[PDB]
Amino acid sequence: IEFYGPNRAKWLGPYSENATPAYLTGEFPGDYGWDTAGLSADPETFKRYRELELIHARWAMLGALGCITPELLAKSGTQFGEAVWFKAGAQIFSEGGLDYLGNPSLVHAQNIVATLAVQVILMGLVEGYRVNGGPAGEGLDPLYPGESFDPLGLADDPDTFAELKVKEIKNGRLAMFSMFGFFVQAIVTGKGPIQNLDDHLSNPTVNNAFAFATKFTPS
Amino acid sequence: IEFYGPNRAKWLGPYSENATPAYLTGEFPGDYGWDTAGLSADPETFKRYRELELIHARWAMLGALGCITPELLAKSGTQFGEAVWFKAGAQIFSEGGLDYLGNPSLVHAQNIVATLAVQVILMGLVEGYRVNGGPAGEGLDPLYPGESFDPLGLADDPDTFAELKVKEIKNGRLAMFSMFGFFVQAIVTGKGPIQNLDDHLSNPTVNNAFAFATKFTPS
Amino acid sequence: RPMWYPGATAPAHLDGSMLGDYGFDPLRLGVNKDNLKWFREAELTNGRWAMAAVVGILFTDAVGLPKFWTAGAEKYALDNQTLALIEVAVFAVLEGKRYEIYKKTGETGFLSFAPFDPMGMKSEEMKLKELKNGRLAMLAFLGFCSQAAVYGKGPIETLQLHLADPGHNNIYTSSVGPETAVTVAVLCVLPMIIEATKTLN
Ligand code: CHL
Ligand code: CHL
Ligand code: CLA
Ligand code: CLA
Ligand code: CLA
Ligand SMILES: CC1=C[C@H](O)CC(C)(C)[C@H]1/C=C/C(C)=C/C=C/C(C)=C/C=C/C=C(C)/C=C/C=C(C)/C=C/C1=C(C)C[C@H](O)CC1(C)C
Ligand SMILES: CC1=C[C@H](O)CC(C)(C)[C@H]1/C=C/C(C)=C/C=C/C(C)=C/C=C/C=C(C)/C=C/C=C(C)/C=C/C1=C(C)C[C@H](O)CC1(C)C
Repeated sequence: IEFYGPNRAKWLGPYSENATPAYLTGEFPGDYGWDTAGLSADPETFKRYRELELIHARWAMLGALGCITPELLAKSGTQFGEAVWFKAGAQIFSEGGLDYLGNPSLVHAQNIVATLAVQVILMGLVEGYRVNGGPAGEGLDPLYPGESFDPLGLADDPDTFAELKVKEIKNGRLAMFSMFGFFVQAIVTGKGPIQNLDDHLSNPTVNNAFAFATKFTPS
Repeated sequence: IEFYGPNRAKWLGPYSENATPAYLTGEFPGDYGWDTAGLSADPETFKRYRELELIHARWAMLGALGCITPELLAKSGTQFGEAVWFKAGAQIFSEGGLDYLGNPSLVHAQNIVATLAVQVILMGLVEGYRVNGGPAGEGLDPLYPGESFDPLGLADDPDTFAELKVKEIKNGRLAMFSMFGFFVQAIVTGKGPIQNLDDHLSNPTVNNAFAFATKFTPS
Repeated sequence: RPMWYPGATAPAHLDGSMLGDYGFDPLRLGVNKDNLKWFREAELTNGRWAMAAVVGILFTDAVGLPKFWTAGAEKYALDNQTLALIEVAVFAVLEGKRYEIYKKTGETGFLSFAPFDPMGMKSEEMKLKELKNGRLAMLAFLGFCSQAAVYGKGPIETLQLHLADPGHNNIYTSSVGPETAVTVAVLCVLPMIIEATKTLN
């Protein structure tokens, strides 16, 4: 319970090998000391990896919640068409464009190239202004700004803020691994991941994974 | 209109972020300052990238004109067999070898391994003599020699020559991107790129790209 | 300091220090300096939502869409039960900062991060201009709720029913009409009594 220090929860815990690599000893969230290949020995490259892992973690957490929500919402009390995240990307082609919430009173996007061009413009703008700063105060911190992106004001107390950092990083790692699981389920069985959830909860051991183990057999 | 200077046409124009990376400030053609990842920070590696990009650009421009010409010539008034660049490589196997121009009075290459061995010999010779120099004067410049490869003498006036450098680099970038387009059209639809041109000019919006968007669907 | 009836007094705590201070407080509500601190933003926010409601109430009755007193009655929207629970969480979150930013700074702003001015626009003597617009708008909203009342037509439809027409169909020739005449006659003679309170001191 001492991540910021030598007594962090190390990568093997009780098999910790307390001779840890000396280029990271606490002082940054998520430092769990698991460097078996050591591709981040250089400090500036290590900083790049911290920034890159933060970006990946936030994007993957957003994607993971985007993979949990719509299927459950269309399963409970709404209808989307194909709420499963496969053909949600092809809902613009089918009959009447991409109607949001499955309702012909919302977005109703007909042409995907317009979404395409506007998406490129907006994403270039926000990513450029993410790197070099810009609106809502010029960006002085590349990792965590501290400017008007926290309109609630939770970043006053430092140790709770650091705990929030560590929670953010751990959540991001879990999100990345889970989205990898989503992608592998997309490849192998190619069905709904929450359909997978319901089917495994209905079938705990009879259809586990290895009925779907003789599919990609070469011959 | 000031590529050789601080007032070059930067990668975003009036979204230029005039705080450009300091390891390139004009003085070389094609310097558009678009370094988002920064894989060419080292100067000798940057020189390698200039040389490599020049080689890629000239090779890709040669390939792009080689992808535009023969189909048009066989569509206008000549016949080649398969003028589309897919089976032009297999025209030596079909019935009577690779007859140039679609004429049994020209190259008529029967055995492809002879082309293979002579091509390796010639290409090793020309690439080795490209690196280290040799015939027609020893190579003193790896980027642009200035020796007897310009038999017309257009490299007298310096600023027009630099403009020619910039045109060459821009044409090469366009050629590389366009040849990437050719390869992707070879993958997805697998038909003639100029057949694609004619079909899209006949069908501007009914068969655009996304009829060919449900082909590589996993299941 | 132009008072609410031409030659008037000033109640002994409505001097000219407030913004829209036309010296009107006959029932002595804000006698504190602690509720003035609060009734000011009650005034500004109650008015501010109404200023944002008048635009919608006019456009929905200019363009088409079914009349506002039956707007949510029929609804092609989604899941009447739970979108109100959506309308609870974001709001309570937002209220935390509205009341918090009310507490920590002096009586002016509200948004989550700062006194909200992304522009360099007027933060000047013209806050009386928008509270003036607001106290106009609140009176404008009650009229529309009294048009969903007695006549049952919308704003612009009764605007056509009278406002190209003479004074033959107005308040006093309508259902709730004999009471308004009495209230007009009573309110008009009222400053004539308030002057008699303070003539005899
Ligand atoms: C449109 C212009 C645009 C520009 C100029 C940038 C620019 C940048 N982005 Mg951004 N982005 C842009 C659009 C978008 N980005 C993102 C999402 C991200 C993320 C998630 C991240 C960035 C990052 C970065 C930075 C460097 C990334 C890089 O080297 O790419 C090179 C990469 C590729 C060309 C593709 C790599 C694919 C990857 C290997 C996936 C492999 C998949 C897995 C193996 C599993 C696959 C399936 C499963 C089932 C096995 C750079 C500043 C990174 C960063 O800021 O790090 C500090 C970062 O982490 N961007 C999205 C969402 C789709 C965009 C949509 O338009
Ligand atoms: C036969 C002996 C031979 C020798 C010794 C050389 C030697 C050399 N060549 Mg040369 N070449 C030779 C034959 C040929 N070359 C070329 C074409 C080129 C080019 C275009 C370039 C060189 C370059 C170079 C130099 C370093 C390239 C390297 O590291 O390769 C390592 C690379 C590979 C083993 C293959 C890389 C493939 C690449 C990743 C393609 C990826 C494709 C795309 C992702 C898209 C694909 C499909 C689309 C639809 C998506 C090196 C001096 C480069 C240079 O001089 O830079 C300064 C350079 O730019 N050569 C051709 C034409 C086919 C040859 C035919 O015989
Ligand atoms: C691309 C995503 C990515 C990146 C850049 C990083 C980056 C980092 N991680 Mg990390 N991590 C990730 C995803 C990622 N992580 C995921 C998904 C998990 C959960 C499984 C973890 C779990 C983890 C732990 C437990 C620890 C780190 C640590 C580190 C740091 C040092 C290691 C290093 O140099 O990594 C460089 C990484 C790369 C160059 C990425 C290469 C990716 C290629 C495609 C190979 C991946 C193939 C993969 C092994 C096959 C199975 C995939 C499946 C497991 C998902 C560095 C900041 C250590 C640290 O000190 O934290 C700060 C540490 O103790 N990570
Ligand atoms: C392999 C081909 C290649 C190579 C080596 C370069 C090399 C260079 N380019 Mg360049 N460029 C290319 C192709 C290439 N270019 C193409 C096709 C385009 C048009 C899209 C451009 C457009 C471009 C601009 C606008 C600018 C540069 C710049 C630069 C310089 C600094 C960037 C750098 O370090 O690149 C290193 C590059 C590599 C290590 C190549 C990695 C390739 C792998 C496979 C990843 C590619 C995946 C790709 C993103 C996926 C989509 C492909 C599709 C877009 C074709 C450097 C000399 C900057 C400069 O200052 O010019 C001198 C600059 O401003 N380039
Ligand atoms: C309901 C919102 C509201 C609120 C909270 C306030 C608050 C305030 N106004 Mg105010 N005002 C409003 C609406 C409001 N106003 C409207 C709509 C008008 C135009 C008609 C005015 C016109 C006005 C003037 C001209 C003056 C004020 C002043 C004041 C301040 C001191 C007087 C006081 O103690 O009031 C406290 C009042 C309340 C707490 C409101 C209680 C609500 C009662 C209990 C119910 C009212 C219902 C009503 C009688 C029935 C509907 C009426 C309809 C039929 C016409 C105080 C900050 C004075 C001031 O200092 O200048 C700014 C002043 O001179 N106001
Ligand atoms: C550390 C280390 C160390 C040692 O030494 C070595 C090694 C081992 C190599 C290393 C490792 C590495 C790794 C593992 C990595 C991984 C990563 C990942 C997983 C990522 C993800 C990542 C992921 C991500 C970002 C994601 C993202 C996502 C997204 C956006 C999504 C989107 C979406 C949505 C919303 C929904 C819809 O409907 C669709 C989609 C489209 C789907
Ligand atoms: C810059 C940067 C920056 C940031 O930072 C990062 C990143 C983004 C990564 C980067 C990018 C990169 C890139 C994009 C690259 C690309 C390239 C290319 C496209 C190449 C091509 C390239 C291409 C090329 C050479 C080509 C060549 C070609 C050829 C020879 C051809 C041949 C031929 C012909 C004649 C005809 C016949 O019948 C057949 C064939 C066989 C077909």
